[PDB]
Amino acid sequence: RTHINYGVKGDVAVVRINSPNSKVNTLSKELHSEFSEVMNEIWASDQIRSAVLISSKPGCFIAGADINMLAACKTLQEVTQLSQEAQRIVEKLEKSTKPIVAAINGSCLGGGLEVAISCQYRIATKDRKTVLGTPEVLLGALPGAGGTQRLPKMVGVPAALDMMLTGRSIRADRAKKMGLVDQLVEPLGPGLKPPEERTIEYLEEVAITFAKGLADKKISPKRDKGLVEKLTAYAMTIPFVRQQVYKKVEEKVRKQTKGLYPAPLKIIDVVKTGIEQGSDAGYLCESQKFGELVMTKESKALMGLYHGQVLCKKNKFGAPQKDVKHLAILGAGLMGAGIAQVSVDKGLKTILKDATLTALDRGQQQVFKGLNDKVKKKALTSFERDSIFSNLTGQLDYQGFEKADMVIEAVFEDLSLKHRVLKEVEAVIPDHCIFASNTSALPISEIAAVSKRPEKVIGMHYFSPVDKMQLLEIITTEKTSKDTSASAVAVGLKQGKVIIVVKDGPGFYTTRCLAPMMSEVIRILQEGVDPKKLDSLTTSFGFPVGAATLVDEVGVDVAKHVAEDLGKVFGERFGGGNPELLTQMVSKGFLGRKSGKGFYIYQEGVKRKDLNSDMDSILASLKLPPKSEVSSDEDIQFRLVTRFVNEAVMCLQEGILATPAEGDIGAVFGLGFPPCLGGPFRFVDLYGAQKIVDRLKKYEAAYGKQFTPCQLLADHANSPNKKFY
Amino acid sequence: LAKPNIRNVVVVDGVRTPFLLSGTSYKDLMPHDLARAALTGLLHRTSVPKEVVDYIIFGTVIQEVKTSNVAREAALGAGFSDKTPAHTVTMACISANQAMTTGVGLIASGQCDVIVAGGVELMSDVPIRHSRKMRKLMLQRLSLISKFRFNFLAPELPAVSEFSTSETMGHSADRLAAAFAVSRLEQDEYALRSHSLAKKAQDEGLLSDVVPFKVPGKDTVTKDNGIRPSSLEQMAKLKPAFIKPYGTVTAANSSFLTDGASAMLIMAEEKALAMGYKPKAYLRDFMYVSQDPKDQLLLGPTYATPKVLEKAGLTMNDIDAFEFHEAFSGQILANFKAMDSDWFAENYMGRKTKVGLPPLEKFNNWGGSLSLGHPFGATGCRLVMAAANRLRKEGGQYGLVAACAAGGQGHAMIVEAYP
Amino acid sequence: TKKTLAKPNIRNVVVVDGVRTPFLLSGTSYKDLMPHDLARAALTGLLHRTSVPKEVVDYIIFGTVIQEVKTSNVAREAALGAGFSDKTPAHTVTMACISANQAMTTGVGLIASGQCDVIVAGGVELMSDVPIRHSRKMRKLMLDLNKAKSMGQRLSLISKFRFNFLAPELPAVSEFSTSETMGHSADRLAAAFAVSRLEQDEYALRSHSLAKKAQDEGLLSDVVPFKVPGKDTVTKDNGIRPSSLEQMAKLKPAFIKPYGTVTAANSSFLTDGASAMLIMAEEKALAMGYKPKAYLRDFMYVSQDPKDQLLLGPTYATPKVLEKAGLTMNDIDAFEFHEAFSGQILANFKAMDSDWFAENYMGRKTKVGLPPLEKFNNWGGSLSLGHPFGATGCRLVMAAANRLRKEGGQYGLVAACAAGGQGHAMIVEAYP
Repeated sequence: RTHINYGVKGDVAVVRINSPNSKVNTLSKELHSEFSEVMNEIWASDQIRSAVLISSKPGCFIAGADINMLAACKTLQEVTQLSQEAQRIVEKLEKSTKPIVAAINGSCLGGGLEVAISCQYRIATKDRKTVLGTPEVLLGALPGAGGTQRLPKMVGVPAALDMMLTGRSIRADRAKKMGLVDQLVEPLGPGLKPPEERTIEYLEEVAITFAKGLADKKISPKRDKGLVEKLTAYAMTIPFVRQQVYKKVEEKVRKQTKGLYPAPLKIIDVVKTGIEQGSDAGYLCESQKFGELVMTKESKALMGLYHGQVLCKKNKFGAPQKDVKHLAILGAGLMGAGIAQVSVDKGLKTILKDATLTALDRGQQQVFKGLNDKVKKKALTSFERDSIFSNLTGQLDYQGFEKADMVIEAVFEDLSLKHRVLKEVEAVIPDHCIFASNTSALPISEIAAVSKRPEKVIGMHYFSPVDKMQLLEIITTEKTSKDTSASAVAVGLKQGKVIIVVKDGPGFYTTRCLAPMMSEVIRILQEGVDPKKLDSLTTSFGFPVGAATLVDEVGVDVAKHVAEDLGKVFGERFGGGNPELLTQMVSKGFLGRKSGKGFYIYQEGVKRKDLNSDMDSILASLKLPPKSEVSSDEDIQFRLVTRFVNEAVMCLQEGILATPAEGDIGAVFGLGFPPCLGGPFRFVDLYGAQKIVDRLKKYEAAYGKQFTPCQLLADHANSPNKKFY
Repeated sequence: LAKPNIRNVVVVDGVRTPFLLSGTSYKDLMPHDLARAALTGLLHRTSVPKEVVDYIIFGTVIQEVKTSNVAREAALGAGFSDKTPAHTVTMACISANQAMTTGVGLIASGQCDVIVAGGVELMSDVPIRHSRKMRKLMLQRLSLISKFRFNFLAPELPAVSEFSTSETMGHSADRLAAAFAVSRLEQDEYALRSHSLAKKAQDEGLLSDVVPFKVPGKDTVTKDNGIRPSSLEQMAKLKPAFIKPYGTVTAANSSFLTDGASAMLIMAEEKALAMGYKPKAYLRDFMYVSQDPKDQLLLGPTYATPKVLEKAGLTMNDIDAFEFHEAFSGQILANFKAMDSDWFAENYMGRKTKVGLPPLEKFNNWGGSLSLGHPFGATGCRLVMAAANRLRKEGGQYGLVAACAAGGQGHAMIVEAYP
Repeated sequence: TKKTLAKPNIRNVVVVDGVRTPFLLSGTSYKDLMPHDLARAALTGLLHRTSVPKEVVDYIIFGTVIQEVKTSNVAREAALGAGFSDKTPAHTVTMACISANQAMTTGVGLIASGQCDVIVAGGVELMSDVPIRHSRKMRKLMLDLNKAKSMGQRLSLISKFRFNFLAPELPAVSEFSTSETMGHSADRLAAAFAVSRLEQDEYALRSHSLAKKAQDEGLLSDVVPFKVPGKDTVTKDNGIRPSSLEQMAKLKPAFIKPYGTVTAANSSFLTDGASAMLIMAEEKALAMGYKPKAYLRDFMYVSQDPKDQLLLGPTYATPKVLEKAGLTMNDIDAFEFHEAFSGQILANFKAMDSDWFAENYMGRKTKVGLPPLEKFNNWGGSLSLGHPFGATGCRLVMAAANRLRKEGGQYGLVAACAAGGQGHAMIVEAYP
């Protein structure tokens, strides 16, 4: 038994989950076996009246194995099959003649939760790493081991749905009061053995005392829900009330999903069709509709985005020589404070610098508020916050720069400026100090020109808002050093970002691929189509943001700044609409933030329910007419997508994108590429490496523009080829 | 021995008010009222002249806002001079210690010859409105100054109990104990020792430090209240008090809320003898330390004991008398474990081998805080005072007093008997 | 010219560098802060400017008078937030206006003792609010301790026969535990030494003007700016508000009405503030590679009779220390005193300059000696900057050694009157 161990004490068995690698205990087929065996022993053995099961591996409790999900994936019901065989095991546990206490140490997600959810008594540690959740959804699937049946029964219909729809992890304490966990235990300080280890021991020791007691049938001291929970829970007994809940939820999912994702909808069913019909009807609906999903195109796509994310959270270049211990951000703007906060709270002693004291405050405020909000959300102590905020030493002049290990520029998009700063800074920072530039348009070469040491100059293109976003596009020039990169990557990862590395370009992978769309957008808006229709046309195609309201938000002017700066560097294929109407906005006085159809009520930038009253007048002035085979609503969509997908695959071709996975991760996490599609490189593999070109040639010759497939795109088309696999 | 060119400092005599269970009989008193009593008990017993007292300094944690400088206001009421300046010092459980240290420092410094240290603590809190009392800090447009507040106000309550870094004092005990695998049975056990070993010492009358005290309300008090030993079968029949329901720490194996005060006359040897006194001990070496409050706040002694023991140049063996602070049964029994682990010593303490488990037979022989009581910043004296007191009536030369404190801190001192 | 030196076998102790938060008018912009929050700021301003390593700091100690019951040991809780080590222990000290002083002394005492080499002293005070209930809070708690299953409701019927002659109770502080206002003593300590109204409004105006000057010149180096979460950010003090002498006299009396000499304008004011200082032994300061700003020379604490002479600290203190060190009013070329009230100093002067008083009360040969009113509080004082109890003690010594450098000189005398009927004086020797 390389996974599940054994051992006994008194009339209480003590199972011990620990995978061979030990890194994280996942539910393997062979593990399932060992376990299924160990139970039968303690089950039948008259020597044992009760039992416990805890994780020896410190990292976590259980995670659920993706090992054999798409691997042993043969038929639609070779998966469905699996689900059942799992349901069967846990049902044995649930309906056990001997009490079984689940001692949950660390991570307990998906499968793992669906087990402790079957056991008699759940006991979990009050740790941050101790999370419970059903992220099955996130991979386009759903809980395939009773989760759809036991959670509703255990934690009410609402929370049980939320938990299985959002896939949100639940904090230990939250999980306790929520009714998911029966009992809680705080982790221990140092002792004879290290904390983790001694803690685990304690947890076991406790789980046992409970186990023993449960066997003796001594558990009549339950808790009280109160008056609110007693009512709401009762109200949930009434069938026509539950209907109104399944409806209000389905509606909310439907509309926030745009309806492109299947799992979230099929989960609402399996829960209903199990608590409205028999559990037997449920479990076997879950089982079937599980595999039914695993085969869905979306799920396939999201599993790919999941995996890419695993890699993109690991250091491509391994550890650097010097671990950045002293950081310095340049520009207490938005993306400065944003960046600062993401660094300070991690423990990195950072230095925020700006010109005027006024602008040094705004930044200092954000990074404060940011922490302070994290306190209210119950994620940070008031003390932790205040303390963390001390690590943030803000200033106007470079005082401590003498000791900077890394430096990050976050000033305007002006190369003249970017140079002035690089010069100044490089004149006061040590030799080993890296310099990174948070830019989108300007290349890291034309900036690293003035560099006294361009080996130490590397691009770090963060994404806004840096407070919440997690994509980080690390640019690399040829002169750029390997270790200089291996540090920049290690910093972004500490900042807790998902990292994609690209070779320097004129408009790097992200901004570049974005451009052609923003042109085609202008063109469409100038073709008679309007915001509402375009926003709706893209959002409903899977886009997180409406193509037009994307712009009206991003920068009506910062549109031109890059549309033309990057249109001059290419202009060939990027030639879409007339950037005059784009100018006619700025010069005639139009902006995202006020005037342009994406405004908000009173001095609080409040509500929406409004567009623009005039951009109609100026739009009407200069606007071409539609086409025949390209004016279609479905065409208007692929017009955009294809152009993007092309420049994307082209960036792989040109060697800018190291991998297709990265290409995808960045595209979805950063550009807002519809994830159901799975990324532009997945979208090729699934939608059709050919069908995508035929669709592209139809928006090329038919639209008299050189918006034509590149080599590597058309390369995959002329054969049965796929990038990812 | 003791150091040469640095002048020697001794404790002439010390004292303390009986240590009563909070809300018992000091209920209707103010903290400075006890301090006054302690200072009078000292000033009476020690017969010091009111004139020669050069400086007074008292410790205390919870402040009576009316008597900010508790020492200075108790000093005047007691009798000590107008000249005799004083200041109040606050350092959690070991505030009474800092009093003596801060005082001793001024002696060896040369800044003065005679000082009175001590401390006081009254547990019967004072909870406020953190802003009921702010639209309250505004003391025909005047009437409507308050509509401006009555716009929607909801005051309620205050704070005080946990810890400014989050966590109950005793809650840490229950998981500091489990951290070092200290069993419930092991705790109820020691608890019972100190309750019995105190009651014994009380009956024998070894508790000399305690001066009686006439309260205006009650009859008068001589004895302590925490003397209540039970059967071990009883202490185990009890429920947990900080981590429920699988807790190891109970009410019976924990200390309790206590009202009390303590005074002490410390002065330089050359003066003590010239004054015609018969000093009770030397105030030898000492050391203040600090921990990480979050996960190891009650491990003061374990970090403290060595630093001072080596700085003076002795060992667990040179010491024949241990008076430690008894915050919780599981606090000590666990501190022991840590002192007795080479692992812990190597890993955290950053040293060669373990500190050395003090002989559980030379340890708190006339009971401790768990049985007598723990008035924050008034217990620091009762220890050193009942250390030099043991060295005389039991015999010995070197006593080690140490104490764990909130704030994630700790203090240890070496007491050398006197011939 | 003047007997100059320091002691031999006793190790020498210096101030590497000091700091303080801007001293603001209470209720102004530190309104929505806690005292330890300012302390944190002062400590951070020190830790940053001084660039000390968080490791070597052996002991921290802060002064303060009004307690935030949540942060009993103010120092220890601000110390953790600031950044200083877990190891670095700390304790809070309280001694009225001179609580910030006792913070340095208590600290210096541990250095010469040998107990440690490097210590951070300082203090903090937030004039906010600390009122409380008595009965409502006694009847408050006995509604806690649990009975049978619920049956402690009779414990409330005795209760509702309690509030009958008076509703509930609710006090606070302002006077003095021996009865009398701080500033009410000033108005009759002044009259006791015949210090006229005109004379007071006069000095008052000097400190406000001489501070505003020093501010504009930027001599107030001790002040590190501070970013408050609410407000924009603060660099300057608030008490800088000089007026015409014809205006300060148009004003009414504030403590003894209507024949009072003491007014609002010739008195200090409620002030929020915090101060930190890095003090360490010379051998270390130099070995650390620092350039010390001054020596912490001799010092002395004294006490009075609060009833009739509580604000005469300096008069009794100045000599004891000045002679213990072995100098005189002449050897001294820099005086930084605490400015509690205009009439407080002007009257302390009078007492120091009287042979009679010296003979009668001080019990000495001849007068103490009126310190040259020209070498006195040259960069303004408490009356113009502010007096945060137990955070003002540092700003003085710090703005003393600071004057000895930028103005030139060797020996500075800092002394301060305190509530509790106490006082403190210290000798600051400049550094080469």
